[PDB]
Amino acid sequence: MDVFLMIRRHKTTIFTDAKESSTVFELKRIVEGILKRPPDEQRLYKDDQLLDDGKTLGECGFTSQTARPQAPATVGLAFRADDTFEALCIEPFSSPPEL
Amino acid sequence: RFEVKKWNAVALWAWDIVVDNCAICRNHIMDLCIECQANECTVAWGVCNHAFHFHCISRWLKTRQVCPLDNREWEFQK
Amino acid sequence: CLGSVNP
Amino acid sequence: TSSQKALMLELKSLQEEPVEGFRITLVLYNWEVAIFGPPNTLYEGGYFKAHIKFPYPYSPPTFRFLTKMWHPNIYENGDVCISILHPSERWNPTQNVRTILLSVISLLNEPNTFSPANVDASVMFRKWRDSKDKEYAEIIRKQVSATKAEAEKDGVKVPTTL
Amino acid sequence: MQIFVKTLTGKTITLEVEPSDTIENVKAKIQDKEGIPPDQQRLIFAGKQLEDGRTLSDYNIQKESTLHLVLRLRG
Amino acid sequence: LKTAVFNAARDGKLRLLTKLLASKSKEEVSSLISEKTNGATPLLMAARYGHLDMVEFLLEQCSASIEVGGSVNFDGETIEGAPPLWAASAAGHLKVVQSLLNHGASVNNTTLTNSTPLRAACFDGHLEIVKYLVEHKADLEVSNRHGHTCLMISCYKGHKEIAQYLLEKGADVNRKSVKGNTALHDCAESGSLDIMKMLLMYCAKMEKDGYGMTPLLSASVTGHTNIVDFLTHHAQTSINALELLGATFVDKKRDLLGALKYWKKAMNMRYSNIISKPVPQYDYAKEVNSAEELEGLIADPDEMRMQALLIRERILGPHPDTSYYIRYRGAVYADSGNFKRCINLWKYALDMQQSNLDSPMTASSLLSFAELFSFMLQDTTVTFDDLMGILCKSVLEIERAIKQTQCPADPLQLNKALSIILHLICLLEKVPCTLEQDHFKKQTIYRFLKLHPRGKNNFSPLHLAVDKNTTCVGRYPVCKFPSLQVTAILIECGADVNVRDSDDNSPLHIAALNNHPDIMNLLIKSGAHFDATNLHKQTASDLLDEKEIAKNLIQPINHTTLQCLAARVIVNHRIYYKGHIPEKLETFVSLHR
Amino acid sequence: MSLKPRVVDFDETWNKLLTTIKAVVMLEYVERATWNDRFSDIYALCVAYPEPLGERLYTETKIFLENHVRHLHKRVLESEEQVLVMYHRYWEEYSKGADYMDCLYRYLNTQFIKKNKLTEADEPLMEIGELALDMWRKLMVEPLQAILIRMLLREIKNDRGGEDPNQKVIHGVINSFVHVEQYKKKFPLKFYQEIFESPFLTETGEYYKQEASNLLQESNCSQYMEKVLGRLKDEEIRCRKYLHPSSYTKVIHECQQRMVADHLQFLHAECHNIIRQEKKNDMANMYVLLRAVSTGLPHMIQELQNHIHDEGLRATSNLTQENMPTLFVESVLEVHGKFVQLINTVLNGDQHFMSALDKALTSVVNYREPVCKAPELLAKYCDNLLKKSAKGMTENEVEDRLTSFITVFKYIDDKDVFQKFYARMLAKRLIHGLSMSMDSEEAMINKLKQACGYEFTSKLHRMYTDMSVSADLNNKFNNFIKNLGISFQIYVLQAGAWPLTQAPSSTFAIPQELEKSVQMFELFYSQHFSGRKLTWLHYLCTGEVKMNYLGKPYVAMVTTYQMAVLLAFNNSETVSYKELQDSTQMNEKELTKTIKSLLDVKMINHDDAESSFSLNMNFSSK
Amino acid sequence: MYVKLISSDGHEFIVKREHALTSGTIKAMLSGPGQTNEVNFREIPSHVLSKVCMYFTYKVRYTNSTEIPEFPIAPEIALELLMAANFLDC
Ligand SMILES: [Zn+2]
Ligand SMILES: [Zn+2]
Ligand SMILES: [Zn+2]
Repeated sequence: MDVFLMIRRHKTTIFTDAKESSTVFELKRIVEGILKRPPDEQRLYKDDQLLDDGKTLGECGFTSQTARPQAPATVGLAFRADDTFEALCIEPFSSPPEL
Repeated sequence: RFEVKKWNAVALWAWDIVVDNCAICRNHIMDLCIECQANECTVAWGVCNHAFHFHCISRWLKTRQVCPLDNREWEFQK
Repeated sequence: CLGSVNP
Repeated sequence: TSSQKALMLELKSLQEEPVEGFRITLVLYNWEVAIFGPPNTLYEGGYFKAHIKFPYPYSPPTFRFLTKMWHPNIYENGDVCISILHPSERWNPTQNVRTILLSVISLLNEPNTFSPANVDASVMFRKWRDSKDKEYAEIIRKQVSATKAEAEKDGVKVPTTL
Repeated sequence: MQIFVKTLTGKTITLEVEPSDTIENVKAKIQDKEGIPPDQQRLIFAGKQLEDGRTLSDYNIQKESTLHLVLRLRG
Repeated sequence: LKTAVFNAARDGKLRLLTKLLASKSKEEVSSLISEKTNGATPLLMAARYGHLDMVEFLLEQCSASIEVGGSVNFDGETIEGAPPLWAASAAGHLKVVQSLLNHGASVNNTTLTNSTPLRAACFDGHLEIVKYLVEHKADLEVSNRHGHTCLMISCYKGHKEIAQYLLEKGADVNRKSVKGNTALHDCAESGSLDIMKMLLMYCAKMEKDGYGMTPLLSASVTGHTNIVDFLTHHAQTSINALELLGATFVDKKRDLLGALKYWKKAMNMRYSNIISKPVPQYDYAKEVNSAEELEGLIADPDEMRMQALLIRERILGPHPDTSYYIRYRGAVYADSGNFKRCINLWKYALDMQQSNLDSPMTASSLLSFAELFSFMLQDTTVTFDDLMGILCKSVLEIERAIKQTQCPADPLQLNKALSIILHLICLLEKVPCTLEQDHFKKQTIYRFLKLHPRGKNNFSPLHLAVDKNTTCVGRYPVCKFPSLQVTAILIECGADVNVRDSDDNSPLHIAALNNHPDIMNLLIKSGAHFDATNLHKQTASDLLDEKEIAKNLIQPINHTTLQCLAARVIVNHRIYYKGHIPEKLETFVSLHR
Repeated sequence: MSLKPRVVDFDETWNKLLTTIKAVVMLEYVERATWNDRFSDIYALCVAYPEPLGERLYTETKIFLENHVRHLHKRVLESEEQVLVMYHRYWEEYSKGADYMDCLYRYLNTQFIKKNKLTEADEPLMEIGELALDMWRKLMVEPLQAILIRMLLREIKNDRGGEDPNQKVIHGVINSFVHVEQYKKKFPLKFYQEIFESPFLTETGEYYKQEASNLLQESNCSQYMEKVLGRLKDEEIRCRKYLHPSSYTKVIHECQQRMVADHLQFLHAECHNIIRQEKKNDMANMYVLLRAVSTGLPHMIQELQNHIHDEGLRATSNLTQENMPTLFVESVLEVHGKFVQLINTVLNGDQHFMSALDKALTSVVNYREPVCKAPELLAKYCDNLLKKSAKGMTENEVEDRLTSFITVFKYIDDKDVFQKFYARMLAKRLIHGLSMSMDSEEAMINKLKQACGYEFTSKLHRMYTDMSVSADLNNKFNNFIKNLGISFQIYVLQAGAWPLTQAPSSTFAIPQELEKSVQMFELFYSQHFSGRKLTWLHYLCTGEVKMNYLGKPYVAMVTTYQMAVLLAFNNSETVSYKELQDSTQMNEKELTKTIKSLLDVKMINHDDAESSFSLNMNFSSK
Repeated sequence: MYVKLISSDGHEFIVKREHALTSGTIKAMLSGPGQTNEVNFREIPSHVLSKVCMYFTYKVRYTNSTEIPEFPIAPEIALELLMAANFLDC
């Protein structure tokens, strides 16, 4: 029942694994491990909805059928500049030339 | 004059009656089978004057029926 | 009574 | 090996009380049984040798000669063809050894021509029975000379009367 | 006179017969004294088959002699 | 409908058909008469079975099925293209022939083998039909496709009256068939000394056929002493002719005294002055040349047997007879428990046969070898040298057959030979021998596989090894196929693993069709594409059954790469990869469809 | 910018490849980035659209490796007697470089190189690491062979004592011979085997021949053994310090063969002498190195057998007191135990020497002064063990002694003689009620059955079951009879089980009430079971007579003969010999014996043929 | 315990080391005088690397095993995928 995720920030992309009962504070520990930032300065997103740091991947969604290994789901992130907030940003991948 | 109170004696016995044996397993009739000797079973009889074994006659009954000397029939009763 | 041949 | 005791008892009984043409020098599993030349018929002037590798009431033995023979009911390698050696009345589980030897010594007296094994010997013996071939007589005389030489070398020759 | 015959069961028996009875009669006596039909009988004496249609005198069988009884056989 | 009008014509019920022919008109009464009922026609069956009353009525309705060739049965065999007159003749139905002719049937219409009504009546010997056909302009000298004349077949079947009548009516006594056979030979082969004497009354000349045989020799081969005795005093024949039958006796009748009767009348006149005999270049027979040494012959049978073999081989010259008799004596000795000498007599026979038939029966000798080996080894111990020799002589025939380029080899004898070779390899697999000849046998297998042979359905030697139908090994306990050990040597020797048959299949496909996990694992380890696409766009994995071998047997995700995943999209959408990829991957795409 | 097939210059690519390719072989610092960038150049060169070029890359790399190996050859040859030190460093560097280069050329390896000919035939193209190792082999095959082998053999000749040569250098130099790994077809070790294993084995053989001669020049067999064992252990420990783990067996085999086989005559005399004496620490030391030297045991085993046989004969008949069979068993047990303990303690098993002990024992057991006495004493011992009561015999020890006696029984050759004696003892014990416990008899019969065979011991089991059946049939007849003034206890015996089947020849008459008792018993037994004739024996039936006519009443436990005599005397006080003879029918010898036994205590008196005896009231006893 | 990959456009992708060692070329590029370590590529577009990384977490999860889904490949990147698979030997 383990879900598969794929996090992005600008051009950066991280591939990870998690269990369907895992808390947000657990995923934002692997995120801290991959790139060294404290877990208190991240605002993990989904679409345009901020994720509360109390869910267990149940209320936010991320079922075991919408996040299959060959079709991972999308989750964003946004760090801080020590003064104010920074909006989410993702630039797309290079498109096929003409198909 | 003299008298007696108790008398003890011994005696030997043998089927000095049938005066025969088993022609299949080649032993005396009042003797154990070789398969039985490899370690209580009885002895069978035939409608003929021939008296056969029990385990020998069963083992050959798994293949045929009649007397091994007389290819006629089998009774097994007495 | 093998010879599995024929003329 | 359960029947070895009974086989040995029968061997001892027959050794103590032979009947006719039954000499055993057993060393059964390797019975070096010897067959004698009963008189008042063909050959009879020599004593043969034979072997058996009997593997008893269900599995027939394998009677094999040593000196070659020339008559219809024998295989030239070493074997004889006898109906009671193959499972109406054929190979009853009883009648183990004495009947077999009696049948063999009877069969080496008038071979069956309806179903032969050595066809050349069958034709030659049929011609002799029709009668004068002398080929069967010649080969018989030669082989009895050889067997008499062997018996003089080892053992004692079989007399005409007992 | 009398002759001796050895049956297949190892036991030995004797028959009171004269040199005039036929071989068929001999086989019949062996049957009644033992219990084996004549069709499955073969008499051998001095290593020779005893034909049914004959008599003991044809084979020069003296008294006190011995006869071996075996089963039948073919080619 | 018409299938009922004809089965009453065959069975002859005349009252039934008259009422089925009153319930229909005269225009469609002809359509049912021209039936295809089990290959024949109502009028044909009406003649084969002699139903005169119904054949006459059948013809009053429509005389147009009268020369139709259909199927007939005689002696169990079936004859194609036989017209009704021919069939009425072969059966003896004299009055059916007379009626058929009075309605204007051709006395000359034959079967497909070109057998005339005249020849048909000569076979079973219907003299009165023969006379009638001759009187109605039959041609005495039309023969079947082999050139066998009426007179010939009449002599072969021993019909003296008919043969006389045919000669009386002017038949040519000296016809030769295509194989060079003459009526004088048919007398010899049937022992018809009578008819031979009659043919000589017409100055019949005594000739060799294609096989080089005179009637005198032909009578010796087939064993007819009356001819051979008659011809040893005929001035038209030149000791030599009365010594092959002596060995023929030992071959056929096995009467040793009959043979000793001769070789003495064939040696007293040989010396009654001296003549020598050709020397050789088998047990070292060294046939007897001295009469004094030719006195002890019934003393031993083996000397007589080998001398007879030698004289037959010498005089007859290498022909099915001599090889047949050599293999005959070999088989007899093998039956009589002389396995050492019984095998040696067969290799010489095979060598002799490897000259005149560069054959339907060379494979027969090979399979007889295989049967003997299977009997011997299934328990004297089998020696490695003889088995190697038989394997090399087996490969030689295939190499000779394929090497010539003058006609394709029909794919069934090649299949039989390949099955024999595979069985031989399986037998070789479990005989212990040292390492000085393991390299030799492996080199032989390498040179055999490098020939690139083909079989039934354009099959490869690996295909047969991974096929269950190849298990035809004989009538003896076991050489079961497919087996791991037999194919192990095949891949270990250098056999191609990605060869394609007519159906565009691969070894892996045939292995998967029979659900054998070990064979498939071995092939994949050796190297073969798991995604090969056959003619009807199928893969190897999709050809699986049940669940036990479907699951946990072979996992497909292990033997599949992204390279082989991206090829499927290209071949399903036709993206024209012609010049946009490196040249190496073009074949990869072309095979990974 | 794209992985599409392209056309590119060649000299510009090689001028950049040759710079990185040089640092990899020689193990210099290459930047991480350049290592990744260089991977694309090989792929680009391998898929150029017009005239793809991989053959040129292969040939140029071959040239480079050849030049490098030749330069290293020259530099290491100009070494001035320091070949070993330089060769090792260069070999380490080259091996690491070749592995890394094989890593770098992966695409050319997988795409082009795997287009060689075949396995074998049953200039050639090879991979990159294989080619580099081949070039090093061409460096080290024709030159630097004699010098390297000579220096290595000089080191393993300074073997004996001396200083401590650098283990790392020598081990690496020897290991270099086995680093041809891609060559795996029935012979991955041929090069090492020939080139090194021949001279090393020859040198070791010569050296240890000389050492063995020198050692034997000034030592005896008690001292030669320890030194041999020391020098055959030092070689073992120092063979795993320099060589490859496939030459230990051969080196030890050669050393052992040379020494022991060449000097095998010296040790045979010593082993002949010391087996007689104790020499507790000598058999093990000699055996440990005589076991493996071809065939030398057949002498030691034979002399051990001879010593055991002589020691046994020194006790089995030394005293011959002819009063106690138990001494025989005690002595055999002591000898067997001592020898088995010694062999298991010193020789470490050696089933062959157990067989030798067995062969000596089966000959001492049948010791004889020109039949064997062993069966009689064994049977007497078994009987005397199972007696009624004596001293303090206990039933928890007789089983233990029987479990030891079976060992002595195993060695008896005359198996059939023992059966008769034991059967007689068992019959006399059972048909007289002198046994101790029936459970013990079952134990003895079970041990004999499990040691000998089922068919060999059927008769005694039949007798035991017959005793049980008689015990039951007594009660059965007691119940069935009442449906006789003499108390009854009968025994029903078999026919072939009981070896007392003497054919009767005396028709003795039967007492009066015995007739009615016999009739009743016969009819009742026939009713209970039919198909058996019950014979009567007159020589074991013993009754008793209770007399009260004299002053002291007496009880005479007496067999049937004297009861018949007393019954004949019942009618008249005086009975003559004629009526004594005609009252029964038997051989006169038995009647005379009975009369003489009666007169021995003189319960009757005489006043022959017609002698008239009479009752004697003048005899009294207890 | 992860490796970093860079495409030809400027995207940084991160996968696990055991996942990345499925392809022989990456194993060779890491085994040598090269061993967060960046394996830089200069001939691979973003939309092909983003798919090969996803395929990496497909042969490490469904190995030695049910209802295995079929890998989806868009028809518009098939040629690039075939070219890149040969280079990466995945
Ligand atoms: Zn029985
Ligand atoms: Zn039983
Ligand atoms: Zn009966």
